Amino acid sequence: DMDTSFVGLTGGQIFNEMMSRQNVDTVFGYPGGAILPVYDAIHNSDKFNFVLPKHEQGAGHMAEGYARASGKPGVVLVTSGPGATNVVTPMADAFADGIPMVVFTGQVPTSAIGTDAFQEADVVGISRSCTKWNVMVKSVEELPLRINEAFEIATSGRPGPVLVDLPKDVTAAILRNPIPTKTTLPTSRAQDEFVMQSINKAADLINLAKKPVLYVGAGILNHADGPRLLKELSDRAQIPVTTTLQGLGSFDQEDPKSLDMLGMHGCATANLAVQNADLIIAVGARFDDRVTGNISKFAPEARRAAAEGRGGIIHFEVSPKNINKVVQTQIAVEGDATTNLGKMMSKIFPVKERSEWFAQINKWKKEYPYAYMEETPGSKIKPQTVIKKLSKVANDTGRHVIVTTGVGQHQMWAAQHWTWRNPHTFITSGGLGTMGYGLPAAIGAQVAKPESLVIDIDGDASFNMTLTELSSAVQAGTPVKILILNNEEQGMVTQWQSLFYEHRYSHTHQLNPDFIKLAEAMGLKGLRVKKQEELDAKLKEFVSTKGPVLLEVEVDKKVPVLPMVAGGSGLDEFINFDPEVERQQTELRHKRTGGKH
Amino acid sequence: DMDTSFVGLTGGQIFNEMMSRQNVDTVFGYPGGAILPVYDAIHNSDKFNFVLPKHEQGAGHMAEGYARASGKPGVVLVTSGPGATNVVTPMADAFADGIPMVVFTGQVPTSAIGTDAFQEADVVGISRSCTKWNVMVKSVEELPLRINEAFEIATSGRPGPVLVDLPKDVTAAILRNPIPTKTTLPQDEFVMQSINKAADLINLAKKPVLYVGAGILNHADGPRLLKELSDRAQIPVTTTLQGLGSFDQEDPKSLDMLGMHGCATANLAVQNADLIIAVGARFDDRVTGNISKFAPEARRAAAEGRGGIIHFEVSPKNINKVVQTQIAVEGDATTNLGKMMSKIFPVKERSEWFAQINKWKKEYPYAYMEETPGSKIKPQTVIKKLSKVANDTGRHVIVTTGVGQHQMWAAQHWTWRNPHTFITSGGLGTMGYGLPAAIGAQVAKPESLVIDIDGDASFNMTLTELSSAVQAGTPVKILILNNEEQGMVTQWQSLFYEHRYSHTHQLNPDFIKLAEAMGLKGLRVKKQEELDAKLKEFVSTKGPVLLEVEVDKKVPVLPMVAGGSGLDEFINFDPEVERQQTELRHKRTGGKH
Ligand SMILES: Cc1cc2nc3c(=O)[nH]c(=O)nc-3n(C[C@H](O)[C@H](O)[C@H](O)COP(=O)(O)OP(=O)(O)OC[C@H]3O[C@@H](n4cnc5c(N)ncnc54)[C@H](O)[C@@H]3O)c2cc1C
Ligand SMILES: Cc1cc2nc3c(=O)[nH]c(=O)nc-3n(C[C@H](O)[C@H](O)[C@H](O)COP(=O)(O)OP(=O)(O)OC[C@H]3O[C@@H](n4cnc5c(N)ncnc54)[C@H](O)[C@@H]3O)c2cc1C
Ligand SMILES: COC(=O)c1ccccc1S(=O)(=O)NC(=O)N(C)c1nc(C)nc(OC)n1
Ligand SMILES: COC(=O)c1ccccc1S(=O)(=O)NC(=O)N(C)c1nc(C)nc(OC)n1
Ligand SMILES: Cc1ncc(CNC(C)CS)c(N)n1
Ligand SMILES: CCN(C)Cc1cnc(C)nc1N
Ligand SMILES: CCCOP(=O)(O)OP(=O)(O)O
Ligand SMILES: CCCOP(=O)(O)OP(=O)(O)O
Ligand SMILES: [K+]
Ligand SMILES: [K+]
Ligand SMILES: [Mg+2]
Ligand SMILES: [Mg+2]
Repeated sequence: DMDTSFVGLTGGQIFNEMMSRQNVDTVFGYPGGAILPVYDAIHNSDKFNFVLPKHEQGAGHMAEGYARASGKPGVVLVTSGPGATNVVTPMADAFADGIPMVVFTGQVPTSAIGTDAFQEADVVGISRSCTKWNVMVKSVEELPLRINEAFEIATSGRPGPVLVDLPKDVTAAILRNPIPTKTTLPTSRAQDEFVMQSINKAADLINLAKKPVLYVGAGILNHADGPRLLKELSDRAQIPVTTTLQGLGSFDQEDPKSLDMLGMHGCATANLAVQNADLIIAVGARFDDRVTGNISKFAPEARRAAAEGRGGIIHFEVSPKNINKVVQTQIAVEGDATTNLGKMMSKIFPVKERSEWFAQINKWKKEYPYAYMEETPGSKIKPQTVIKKLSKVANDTGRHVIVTTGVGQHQMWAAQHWTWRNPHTFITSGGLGTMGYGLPAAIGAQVAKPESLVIDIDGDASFNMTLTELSSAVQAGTPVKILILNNEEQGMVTQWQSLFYEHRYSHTHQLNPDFIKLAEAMGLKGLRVKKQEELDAKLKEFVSTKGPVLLEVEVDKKVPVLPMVAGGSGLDEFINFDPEVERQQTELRHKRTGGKH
Repeated sequence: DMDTSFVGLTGGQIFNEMMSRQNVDTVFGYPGGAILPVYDAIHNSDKFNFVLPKHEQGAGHMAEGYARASGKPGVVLVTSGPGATNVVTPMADAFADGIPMVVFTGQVPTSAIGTDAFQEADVVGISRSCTKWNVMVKSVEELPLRINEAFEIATSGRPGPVLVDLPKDVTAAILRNPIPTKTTLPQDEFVMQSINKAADLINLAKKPVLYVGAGILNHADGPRLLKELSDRAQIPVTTTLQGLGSFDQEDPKSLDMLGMHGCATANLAVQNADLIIAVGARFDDRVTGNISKFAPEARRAAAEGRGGIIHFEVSPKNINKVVQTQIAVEGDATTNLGKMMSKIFPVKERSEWFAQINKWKKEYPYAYMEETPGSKIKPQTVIKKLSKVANDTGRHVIVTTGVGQHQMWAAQHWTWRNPHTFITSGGLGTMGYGLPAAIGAQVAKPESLVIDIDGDASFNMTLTELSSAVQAGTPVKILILNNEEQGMVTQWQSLFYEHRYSHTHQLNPDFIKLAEAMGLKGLRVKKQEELDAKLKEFVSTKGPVLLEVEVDKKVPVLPMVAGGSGLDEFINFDPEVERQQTELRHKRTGGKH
């Protein structure tokens, strides 16, 4: 069939029309010359809300935050050259964390491409490795098709970003030819039989397990029923649950079967359970190097069970690229995890109880809590204490709470000390680990959920990366609450410098501006707290302030995040907290640094 | 043959030594996990100074500014993943304007590459199109070699950016075996024939024009030899945006800047010239205008073998890429201009030519709507005043800018006479370049008065680097011409999109309170009567300082050549026309603008 309904419109107007067809209600971008034809077409358009940042990187991170909080793809619209290169980090970031995002970059006229034209860049070539797919629209006739392919690829399989390059002559051009109706409109029986066979094997293996553990990640959150079916399986088979950083919120941590987070900085109990389980059921997780520890030492008991045909590893993965990439698995259940958990449920034998397993796990829970050096008379506020208190204060409001963070120690403490209970409430950069993600992600998340209490638990160095977006929050009308755990250092780096480079802190201390005065200059309320006795009141004021507000908390310095598994250590070969050792290490630091730190 | 001076050292330590060998006195960077082995080796290093920004984009632009003012390559040292991708814009920018830069990016250990490792990115792939050359060091043995190739490449031919990916396990590795000493230490006829033919063609020239660009500035003797040739053969000189400062504009033979927003006189001379002598310029689309209508007289002079276009280009790829030339002199421009000088007859006069040119000079000056009682301050006026106030200081002045109208007005209304004093982003046109570039330049020339003439929107892009200026000890002077808009875009929206300002007005923070928060002095001026006093206080302030000047909004940059217009089909200023447009904008925007 042929469609003539677009004949007569410009590329920009067609773009405008395709947005509402793709159910897009929000667009994040920054205007420019090459992209003018599209902006003129979306001028005053009520098809969607437009959010304007101060920098394109901000638009990209806002879009990611928006996508993480809404489940819908984040749409970015920037110009050619510098406008496009400024979104590479956000794309690389979405690529690592599987975030759906469609990036539209204006380009110079097709007749100028390859002539080193003004503001011309080979964005398709540049974003090749950090997008699931990209393309340069060569004619207005193919604009609808490309847009549709972009949204489909970004939101299917493992979500991810895609880039569509838009030559100025294509968007300014008028469609003078009818186009295929298909290009304008947004399961083998053997395959299904094969998946079902996988599910049956997975079920049989699970019914055999004596010490099972559910290793859950971001994949379970890519379906509305994910958390529900996960809990059902957990309850039904009495299986303890541990999640990755990106899986936090998928399992109710108030549940006794919760093991909390695993990994480099995960709860020792979670790591021990994984190192001792006879069966690891990986659900929507990719065994990244921040989770497995020394891979040759990863899950010894599951490895032993496999050698004896009584266990091993089961993996519910949607992408073939991540199947058997890091570790050999016994059974790979291809496809959407939630969908496959639903099909397998009936084949799982209800389990009365696992007393020994749970008893062992409970001994660990008593022995390895997230211990740290708490406040003492006259001391500075402890960062971990701030998270604990804010978590309670925020939870007690009864509102829907969303948490975004920067990258570093504050990020890990937010992950460890916050009590996660709801899906899609923790938005953080994990794969690429982009400092500066906190503020813009929060702004985007707030646009997605106007009624939610959105908190950006940020670090001082991370915050500096993108602090210019503070005025954007005001202009966007997003009452975000910015929390800066200021230790006047790049904590995560100084930590590694403390542990592996004998306290030699090389250029890891940046000079911060007055955050409170900065906040006021940017248009929002600014609050500071440095005294222990004022923390509670300030957190209260912080959370109940009506518009956007920033709260800086001066926190102790050179405080390591523990437990910790690094180098060639196994998940069960972690460094635990020890007040005596911290005191000795502090003394050693003052000497080695010549009293500078 | 073999060398062992590095044996026993880590890749990081070797890196420290190599910086010394390459005579590097400044490194711009931001630490990270993957690049830790190197940061530990340069800890409290006496080999060079380190400048720390708040964002890697800042580091990149700081290194570009440094390179532009010192003539030395800018060295960047960042971590893997986000650290590397955050430097893509600066590399793309340096690639477009031909700026020497060596970007060192930490990378995850080689045993982790290709596994979607923590903070891993295909940096070599990402930066292929925006670097003259890049590589990933596979072993500490080849580290000295790669570093030497990088600096050599970044500084030869047309200067540009290069990237060297450093795997963590390589920089942490200790060199055990000795390495080749050669890897540890930092046709001619056809050219001569062209030099001779060029000389003759310049002799048969009756209406010659020197079209100079950034190339002339890539050699210490460039400006001097340019003046020599200009005086010797009495030839009027016009420069591109990147050429400003290579020719004294106080000289009667100065045509000023040409192009889209260049001086009308400059464009007319080019369109009527019988011989155009292109020196270190690439005929970009911001200079030529409608290529078909470019240099009509030179094309006719070429058809009659009595003129045309002579091009002094160092890069073969840029010869006959835009327009077909009659004579091409490959190699360094300055060098070839020196070997051609003698073969040039001293023209003692060019009355007819200079007469016509001066005729345009009188009718086509940089005219604009000047201030009137009770009106706002005009941006062009601020540029002219500051230009004078800065000069009266007597010290060396370097100027950086953001991207947009303020950038063009800075180029037109400032009197350029010194080389390497105008640092602006032209090829890629990166907003936010002003501040970090200034900081980089101030580091290169500690004694100079560095001024960043910025726009409000451009400033917002990288304003976080204000605190970096304070930490770096760079007393830069930040000037913000605030019209609360994206000038260049709104201008295009006014001219070509019926005054439909689609998202070109950003909400600005309080620049003065911002400056104070960042740790520097903040000054603001709204009244005409206070402009002069503020400008003086501005430049005479010791440390870093920011001065915001509220200027008239919706003021178009003129003259202008866009679309299918020839350089001679420019739009000139008219006071009555501006009043008409102002009334039309008001009607169309419902009084909003
Ligand atoms: C300072 C710092 C410290 C860190 N410390 C830790 C730590 O200690 N512990 C930790 O866990 N992480 C940590 N990380 C984060 C870490 O790098 C990884 O980003 C995170 O572990 C990845 O979790 P994930 O596998 O669950 O999600 P992803 O990386 O998003 O991987 C999801 C996986 O699920 C699959 N999948 C996706 N959608 C579906 C679907 N619908 N159906 C089935 N399968 C699907 C994917 O294709 C993929 O294989 C840290 C990061 C930083 C910046
Ligand atoms: C808002 C905006 C408006 C603009 N408006 C204008 C305008 O109106 N007019 C204008 O002129 N520009 C304008 N530009 C800038 C413009 O895009 C180009 O960046 C600039 O014209 C390029 O000048 P250039 O050719 O001299 O330098 P480059 O682009 O750096 O090109 C230099 C050329 O010299 C050659 N060369 C380099 N080194 C040597 C050497 N040692 N020996 C011999 N040859 C060498 C190069 O390889 C190349 O071909 C504008 C930019 C922006 C952001
Ligand atoms: C990025 O610009 C381009 O896309 C472009 C690139 C090369 C040649 C011709 C053009 S163009 O003639 O078709 N358009 C153009 O120059 N535009 C759209 C533009 N917009 C703005 C806001 N400023 C300037 O120039 C200073 N040019
Ligand atoms: C950037 O990280 C890497 O380069 C790396 C990447 C993949 C596997 C192993 C490593 S590593 O073990 O060799 N190093 C490492 O993890 N580093 C150097 C590191 N540095 C900092 C500052 N934080 C963290 O982790 C939270 N890791
Ligand atoms: C970094 C960046 N983003 C966007 C633009 C968009 N263009 C102009 C010239 C106008 S605001 C630019 N020049 N630089
Ligand atoms: C934990 C990492 N770190 C401080 C290095 C780093 C530098 N720059 C950016 C944008 N992100 C980062 N994660
Ligand atoms: C790992 C990044 C550095 O600094 P930041 O201040 O953002 O965080 P923290 O100091 O909490 O690790
Ligand atoms: C190129 C446009 C953007 O804005 P900016 O505020 O930097 O300046 P101008 O308004 O001078 O164009
Ligand atoms: K928790
Ligand atoms: K001038
Ligand atoms: Mg910090
Ligand atoms: Mg402006």
